[PDB]
Amino acid sequence: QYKLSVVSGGKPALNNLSSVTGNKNIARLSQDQRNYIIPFNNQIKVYSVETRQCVKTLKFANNSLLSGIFESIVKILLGDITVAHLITVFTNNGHVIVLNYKGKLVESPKHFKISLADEKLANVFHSEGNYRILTTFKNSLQSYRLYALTFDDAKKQFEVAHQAEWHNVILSNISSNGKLLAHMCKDHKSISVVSLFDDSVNLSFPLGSILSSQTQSLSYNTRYVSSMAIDNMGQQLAVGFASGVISIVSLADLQIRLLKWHIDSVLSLSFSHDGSYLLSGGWEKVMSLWQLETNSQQFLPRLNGIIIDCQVLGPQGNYYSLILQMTENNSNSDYQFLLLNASDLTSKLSINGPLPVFNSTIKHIQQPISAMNTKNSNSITSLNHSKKKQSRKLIKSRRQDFTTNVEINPINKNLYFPHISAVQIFDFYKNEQVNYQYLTSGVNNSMGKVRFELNLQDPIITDLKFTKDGQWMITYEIEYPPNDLLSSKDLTHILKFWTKNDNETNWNLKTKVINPHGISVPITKILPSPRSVNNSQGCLTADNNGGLKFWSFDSHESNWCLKKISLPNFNHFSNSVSLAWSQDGSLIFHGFDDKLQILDFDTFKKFEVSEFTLDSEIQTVKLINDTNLIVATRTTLNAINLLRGQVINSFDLYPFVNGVYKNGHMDRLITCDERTGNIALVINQQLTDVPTINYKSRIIIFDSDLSTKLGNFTHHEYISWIGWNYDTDFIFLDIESTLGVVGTSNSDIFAEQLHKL
Amino acid sequence: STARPRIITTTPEQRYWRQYTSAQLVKEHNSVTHISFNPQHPHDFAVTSSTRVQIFSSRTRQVIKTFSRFKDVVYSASFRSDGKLLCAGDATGLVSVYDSYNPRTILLSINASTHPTHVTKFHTQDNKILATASDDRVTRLWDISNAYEPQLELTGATDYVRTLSFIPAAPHLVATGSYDGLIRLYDTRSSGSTPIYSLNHDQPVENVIAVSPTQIVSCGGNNFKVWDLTSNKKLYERGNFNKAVTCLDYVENFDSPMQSALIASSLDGHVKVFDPLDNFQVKFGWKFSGPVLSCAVSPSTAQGNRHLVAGLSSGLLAIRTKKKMRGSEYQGDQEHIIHNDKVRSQRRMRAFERNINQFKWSEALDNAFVPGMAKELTLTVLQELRKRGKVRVALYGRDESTLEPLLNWCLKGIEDVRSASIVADWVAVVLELYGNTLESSPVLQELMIDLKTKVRHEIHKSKEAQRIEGMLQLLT
Amino acid sequence: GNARVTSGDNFKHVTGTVTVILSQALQSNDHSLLETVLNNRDERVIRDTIFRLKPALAVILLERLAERIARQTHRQGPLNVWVKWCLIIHGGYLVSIPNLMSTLSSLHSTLKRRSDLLPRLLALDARLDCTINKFKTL
Amino acid sequence: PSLSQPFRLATLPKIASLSNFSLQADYVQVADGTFNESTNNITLGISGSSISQYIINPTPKLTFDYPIPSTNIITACNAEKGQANKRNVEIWAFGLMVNKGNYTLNVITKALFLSQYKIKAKAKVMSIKIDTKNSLVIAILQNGLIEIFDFKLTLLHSFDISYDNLKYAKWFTENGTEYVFVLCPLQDDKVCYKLLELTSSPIKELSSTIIEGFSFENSKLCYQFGKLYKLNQGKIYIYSLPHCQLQQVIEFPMVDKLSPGDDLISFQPVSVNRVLLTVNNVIYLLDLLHCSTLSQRELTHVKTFQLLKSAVINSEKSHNSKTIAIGISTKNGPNPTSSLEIINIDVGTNTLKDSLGKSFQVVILKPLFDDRVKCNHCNEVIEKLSALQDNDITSFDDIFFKELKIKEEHYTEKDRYISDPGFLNKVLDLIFGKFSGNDYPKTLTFLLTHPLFPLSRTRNLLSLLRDQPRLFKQAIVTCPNLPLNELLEELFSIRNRELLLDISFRILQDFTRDSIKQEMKKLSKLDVQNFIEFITSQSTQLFQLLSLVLDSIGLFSLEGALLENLTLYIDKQVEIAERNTELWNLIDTLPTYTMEYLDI
RNA sequence: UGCGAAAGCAGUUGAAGACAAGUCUUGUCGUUCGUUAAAAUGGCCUCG
Repeated sequence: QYKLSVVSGGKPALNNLSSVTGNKNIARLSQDQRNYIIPFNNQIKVYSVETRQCVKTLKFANNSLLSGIFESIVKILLGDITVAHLITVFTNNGHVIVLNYKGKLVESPKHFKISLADEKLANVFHSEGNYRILTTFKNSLQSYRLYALTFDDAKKQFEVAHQAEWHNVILSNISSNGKLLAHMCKDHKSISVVSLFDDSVNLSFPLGSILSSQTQSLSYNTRYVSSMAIDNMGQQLAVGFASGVISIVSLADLQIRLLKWHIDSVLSLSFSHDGSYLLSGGWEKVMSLWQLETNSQQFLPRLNGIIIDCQVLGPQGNYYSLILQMTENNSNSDYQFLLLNASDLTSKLSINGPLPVFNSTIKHIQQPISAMNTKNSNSITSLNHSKKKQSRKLIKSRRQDFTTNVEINPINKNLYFPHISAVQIFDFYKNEQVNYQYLTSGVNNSMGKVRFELNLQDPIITDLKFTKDGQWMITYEIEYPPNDLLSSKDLTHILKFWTKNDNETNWNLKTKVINPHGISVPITKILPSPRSVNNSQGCLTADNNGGLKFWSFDSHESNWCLKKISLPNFNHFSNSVSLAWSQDGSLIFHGFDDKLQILDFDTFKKFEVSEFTLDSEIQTVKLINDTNLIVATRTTLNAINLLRGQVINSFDLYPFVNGVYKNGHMDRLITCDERTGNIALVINQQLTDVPTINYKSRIIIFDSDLSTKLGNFTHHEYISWIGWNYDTDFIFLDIESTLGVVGTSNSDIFAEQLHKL
Repeated sequence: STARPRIITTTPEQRYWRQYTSAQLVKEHNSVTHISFNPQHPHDFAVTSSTRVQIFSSRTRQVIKTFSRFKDVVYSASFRSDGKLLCAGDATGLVSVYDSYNPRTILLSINASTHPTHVTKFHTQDNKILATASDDRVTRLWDISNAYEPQLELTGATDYVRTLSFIPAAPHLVATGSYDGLIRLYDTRSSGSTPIYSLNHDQPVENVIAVSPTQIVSCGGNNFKVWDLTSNKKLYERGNFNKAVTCLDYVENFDSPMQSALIASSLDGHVKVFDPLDNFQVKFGWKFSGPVLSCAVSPSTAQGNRHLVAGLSSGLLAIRTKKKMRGSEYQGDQEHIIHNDKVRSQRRMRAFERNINQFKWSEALDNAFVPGMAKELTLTVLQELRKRGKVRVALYGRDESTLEPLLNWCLKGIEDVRSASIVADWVAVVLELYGNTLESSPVLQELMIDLKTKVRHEIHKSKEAQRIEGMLQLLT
Repeated sequence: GNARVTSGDNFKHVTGTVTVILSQALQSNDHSLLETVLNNRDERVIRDTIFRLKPALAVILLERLAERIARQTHRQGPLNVWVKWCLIIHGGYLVSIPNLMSTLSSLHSTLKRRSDLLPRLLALDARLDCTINKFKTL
Repeated sequence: PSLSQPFRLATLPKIASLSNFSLQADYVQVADGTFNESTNNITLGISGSSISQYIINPTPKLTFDYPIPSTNIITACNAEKGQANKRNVEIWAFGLMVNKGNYTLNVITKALFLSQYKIKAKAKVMSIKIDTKNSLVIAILQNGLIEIFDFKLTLLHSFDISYDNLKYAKWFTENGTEYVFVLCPLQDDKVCYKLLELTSSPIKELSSTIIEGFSFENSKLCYQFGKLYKLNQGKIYIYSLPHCQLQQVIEFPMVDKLSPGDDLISFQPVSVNRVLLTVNNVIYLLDLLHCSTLSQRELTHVKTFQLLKSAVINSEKSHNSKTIAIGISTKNGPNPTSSLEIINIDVGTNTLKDSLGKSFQVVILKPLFDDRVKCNHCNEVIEKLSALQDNDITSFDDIFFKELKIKEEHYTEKDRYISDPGFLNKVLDLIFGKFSGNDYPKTLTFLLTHPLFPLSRTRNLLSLLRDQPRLFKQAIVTCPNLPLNELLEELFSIRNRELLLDISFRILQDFTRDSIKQEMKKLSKLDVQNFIEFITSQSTQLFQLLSLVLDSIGLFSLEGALLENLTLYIDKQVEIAERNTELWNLIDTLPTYTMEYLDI
């Protein structure tokens, strides 16, 4: 009856290799410059630059070949190497695949395989019919080897011939032309520049000569290179430091030139084709074009994220392709690819996947290097220890929630992700972001935070919900004070009510309630009202103290008011609170700590058994239908018939969920249809012979009262979220940002010739 | 790239009536008894004072016509519906009809009675007939053509009749209120001279007006009551007034957020606005030097600046007014494509906002404490700097000379509740950073001494407020 | 934009005596008259005025003080004396009232804000008292 | 929802036809037009006696009666008020059948007799509808003929449904249009269901369907808001118009125990998805949407009660939750007497709130899954424990802990499987019976820590554990749902310092300020006085409890002399608290000429 | 770092290897094992 299928996309793919800098972007612009080809972790999207739409999508699942192969794309080359809309995809292991865009995908692509002995393919590049491949083999520093790649038509095989080798490569970059390679080694360090297809350029020199004497006197941030760029001509080489200082070196005589604007680590450098301009970017979220003739600079500030990579793309520098990072979300690395028009610096094309914020860091994500070790960044020392600590936490520790809050708009079926201090509105039918709106105050896009400012925490959108009608948006925010002050521990809790006409795309704040439920009292649960009461124009907010407040929208006052209140000032605290409302609206089920209460809405007090004591704290209380009520505790899940007041079925959850999730996240793992049934979702780590970073999740469809399991299905990766679309199907989110769905004649020759001409 | 966010720094019915800012005060030779507005443009209003009637230009707010023929005191200046004529009553009992804006010629002079004629009002539906109420206690209904005998002579009032009203959409009905406390309704279609019925007010009725076709609101004694003709009983009654309410006016379908307004004079110096859509509840009020005898507001179709007029027994007249390259102009109406890419410049920033935008933390703090600086706006810049994490940074390069402006405000801002928490943060930091300089600076010491006395005073207030809070909980 | 801010404690939609002037001002909503009454600072006059004031008018007097305190917090102190005596003298009358929170919501909210300053005012006072002691002995 | 006591309308006459209590209801007809929510009149046709109209309030009274000869049976009766050619009139239409030889259709007009008319009908009259707007009387005959008459009984139209032996016909109005549906038995338990619309022909047939498996002889039928309800063999079948499709079957267990032949059953509707079901002398108010028994009432003073008609509420539109129903009650005795009685019925709000816990339909931890991943017999135990000899502490503990593999004397998360409440309740009964006096087993300590400790045993625990301080201390800390009315009693009675503070902590944690304050008022003035004297002799949880008391005591009850001691004592406390707060914050917190000595 | 409420309640930091400075003593880590465990004078466009 039910079936699972992946629908939406995932994160854009990146060359996630530490050594290579400035070559992280793999997306390629067509030779006609009419469309941008971007690889995702699960597909390849072709966007038309002129119209700003995804004209084509090549999904790995559809092809048997790509499904078997997809590993990550290391590069895309326009045309086919073996031989007008072909692309050659090189994967890290060595699979070379010739695909076609602008047409119908062929089920038998010209698959090949380069033969490499314990080498991981890192990069490939060409100038005119000549191809070289760079490969990585194994002091914790990887070594590199450069081969020449040729295709012999007779054998139809790719032959690789060794050309060169370097050891202990720390940082590496390739010119825009692809004909020069600059790299830094520990042979403290030495920088060497090599021509790739010729022997014309071959130079090497220690970093100490380039470094200034004062730099030798100062801290290690001043001696730590974070970026490197090489000009096409090879006459100039830019080195960026963790201090924020850029040094251009004249290779002929090793003369130095200092450019100093960045206050924090410079993350990306790129030269112009003529070499007369230098693009620089870092933590300021500002892109700087340094005019090298007069040493001047032009700015593009208030970008969406910190600039990981910069490039000038075109025969005439028509475009700037930037990679942005959005370091606010520590739970994941959120890359956004931005193609700007050089003439007016307007976004020609911005591409990103969904941006969930999970509870904890996932897999092997590491924060970008900064001058200092902050919450959003790592220091130069902190990187290795943080990586070890991340692995050790994912192995040893027992709390493995990685669960994310997601909302669905009943009217539009748009998917709302509460990013930190903002909301991303994402259309999973089109698999494209529709909006990004800031819903809180704070230092959001006023400036780029650097150094100590990077320890500031912007207000966090902890809950976001829609009314059943869908015309109203309810948001709950926690604003944090700055540190090192008397009021450095008084969190502020804010509630906001927004309205939006269906035609427009921007929500408008209609009411703001500061410190609802008192001072320093969190709003642990929010529940919009049913259609019966106020025509869905109301909601309940519930505390960790057992307080309940009912807000409703009053037409005369024209805005929301606290219609009802019940403030039992309990002297105990518990974040395990759950709320359910009967579809008739007469009764409200309020579960606090380990006790469930049935409160009459009209009196807004206990019904006149409404007390139900449970084994453990209630994480979720939901009613599949008017009759049955499903209550999940920390040890079990129970189906209680309200009409009989008896448990029909009880399932043991302790083996799978004992201390994995914080209280309240079972709510976002357990979802419920209003017609057919509900779903339970259970994740388990996979281990063979100590726990491993891999996870496997399983979905269970349950009928009303949990008598039977309609469907039992398995997904091969951690499912952060699962919720019920307002259709029959359920949408679930997986930590690779993947949204799956579980659901039920001479004239003819003349015409042809005229068309050809 | 996104545009830089801008720094983020009563009732609608009240806000509208706040707009009658311009107040002009005039002196009359005697008490102004009646005020009436011309129904037509320019909607000039006529004030009856002493032995003359003066008409005031709406735009100029100055007298344009004076009718000084009256030998004794005049008691009315009501216009006809079309605004050409105005009728006035005299203590001698003579009612005189003049053409508006033509004081010389007298169209019609009628001797209603030998007793004073206090009320002379034109019938709203019918232009021909004029109503007169005298101390004779008979409200004769005259016709301009028949100047020698009234068309009808309503009677039945056992005391002075000083109020007469015509119910809209009911030309046959006539309402009269006497000092008996009775409001009498008459039918001119029938024989008349006997009321259809009487409504009891229990206090002398000083003015009666028909708010709507079915609702009539009468002000007598210390309250005004709204009566429904269909049910013949008072729906509602308001007694917020302290003295005896004297006059009341009603304006409907004017451009305010509130559809209709009921103005009522009080004789305590108060004239207040009542909203008929919300059960005749108070929404506005004005206070004057002395008792108010007459009130008027410009009609609905004012077509210009609106006027609110108050009449006082001392003769004062108070007016509040709500004031209402040959191809450069082509605009491309004949062209295929029209491209508009111009962007308006952002609204002017202040000095402190410019400093924050340019990362001038120390200078932004200086702009906070400048002479003539709004206290709320001073609190924003202090909150912005805290939010940016720049509180110590703003306070490094400072000495006693440039620290006193901050401490002076903190000395006053600690008293305010909103700024109390912010003052604690800033004062805590400056002490932690400038402990040593304070020892060597005598002036900085006394600033802290008076700061310690005030913060001690605030502690007593907050402790006190807790005790009343405990008291209040006990009562409930 | 034009959104109105609010707070969670807004439970709104859930010889020498001056009593006669006070009573008339309260009945007639005469702010100017009421202000002249409240200008007096002599505690003897306050208690006496509330003592002879009619119990019915006592409730609205609490409302007016709540509003005047809220607009101007610097007058929190002197008007708290007025509120304090209204409760003490008319405590018996106030008990026999169907509802108090909804009609005294402004008062109750106004009193909450002042108490919230108390924990932090002590913290500032302790740091002041420490530094005041340090140079005074030096 | 509730059922009122029946109040008598009239006493049925002692006629031979009415003597058969099983068929008594069929001989009494209730007019549809006069019996509704807003009408205060009931027009009733008693076979062989008369057709009578009664006013219900303020007292039952007879207003009009039309005598009928005793040999006649009333087959259909209806009355409606309206305007006829214009005078306000009341039209009465009734059909009488005499020994099956002839059928009489009669129409009577009354001024609010103006006229009386009589014709011979072709077959037995089953249903009569009066249309005052068109001045028409519509009669449905057993032979399938629907005949439309004027108020003078002149035949205007006649429609044949082509089927005979009509058994059920019901009128209903939807969107202003009049409709009627009929049921005609066939052979082999088959039935033709026809839906007819009343507008060349004023009768238009909309649907005709054959229904299989629908028996008449043992079936009770009623229709309400487009749903036809069939009671048969304890199961209520719900058929939905306009096609009469079976939607739901509701099994009613309380009828399945009825022996076939002796139990008299009546079935009528009262509101949306709510009906009245009577079994002999018992009356039930049932909700079919939730399958709940909203109310039940037994009439001990009558043998049987048969529903005749009920004024139905359209609860979706009407704010009124009160209606009435009329039935025939039969008294107990050698000379049974039948009487017409009316019952006032409160149907409720039609919400789930009314139905909760009232199902008329009468466990074990199951593994979540039937079948290399990170890991995060009650009946037997009771028998073993019960088989011990009295006062055997060691074995009772040994059997309980060993069999259940419980490792700790207190409840832990690993004991989830034991949480079956039935086992716990029995063991508590055993522990109480097995042990009395000063020696309880360690099992009681484990149960006292159990989150699912039965509510039934919570009362009086503190008294039972009063003897042993250790058990008393445990119950305060961990025993769930301990009553507050008790906890306050021990709070003001116990003198131990330690127990008072723990009781203070437990009371505030599990009970609201409002809830506790009400019970504090009940306590005696001397006991609270001692508690106040105790204080003057964590602490804020005690003081906050004191502050609650003073509010409970009120301003009148407090006494000045004691008030001075409390006032002096607290002022000392406030001074100390201010002192400590100051300490707490503290922990949180060149010359032109100088002479010096040079060091060589 | 773990649990917890926001309050808090418990606990945690070690062994190397390599290099720079002084002249045998100290620091650092683009390096490993284990443990739940500040500071290169350097600030954010134009489109009136």
